Amino acid sequence: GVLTESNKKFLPFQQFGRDIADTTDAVRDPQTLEILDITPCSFGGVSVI
Amino acid sequence: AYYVGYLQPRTFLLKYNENGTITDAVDCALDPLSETKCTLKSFTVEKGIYQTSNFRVQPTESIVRFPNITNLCPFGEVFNATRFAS
Amino acid sequence: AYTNSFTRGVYYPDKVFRSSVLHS
Ligand SMILES: *[C@@H]1O[C@H](CO)[C@@H](O)[C@H](O)[C@H]1NC(C)=O
Ligand SMILES: *[C@@H]1O[C@H](CO)[C@@H](O)[C@H](O)[C@H]1NC(C)=O
Repeated sequence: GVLTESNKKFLPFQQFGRDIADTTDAVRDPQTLEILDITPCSFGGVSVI
Repeated sequence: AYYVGYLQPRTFLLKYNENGTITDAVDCALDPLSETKCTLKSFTVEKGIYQTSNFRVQPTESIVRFPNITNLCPFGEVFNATRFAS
Repeated sequence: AYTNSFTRGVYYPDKVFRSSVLHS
């Protein structure tokens, strides 16, 4: 995926997050201890005209 | 003065706030309304009728039966006989 | 003496962040 500076705040005991069906939307790195959000990079279909 | 309670294996429905904290919870085997909320997976229910679970009568004991008589067998005349061979 | 615990005794069952999600 593509990492971005997350805006949501974590309580001091979580490690990551998800929204629906184990889709990990956030994570904290084990060294800098900064909260990052994860979203997939763009994909789609191709059509010929 | 202190209070002491106990824990049992129940099921709970938790409503997470936008900031991430838990703001409301619903027990799942407290009231029929609780089961309705669990099955609907929501904290609010509108008018209507909803199927929540199933009712099954469980068996009480077991019974085994077999032919009335028992065909009897010569052990009584083989063991308790008058004379045996050499 | 006995008392009714109204709705207390709820904690965070896991260490996973969530937001605006109804989870069972
Ligand atoms: C890991 O070590 C680096 C420097 O060695 C430090 O800047 C960082 O805060 C440390 N992180 C943790 C989680 O210990
Ligand atoms: C979430 O936290 C922020 C920062 O403390 C606060 O301003 C906001 O009111 C909170 N939102 C709720 C719904 O409590």
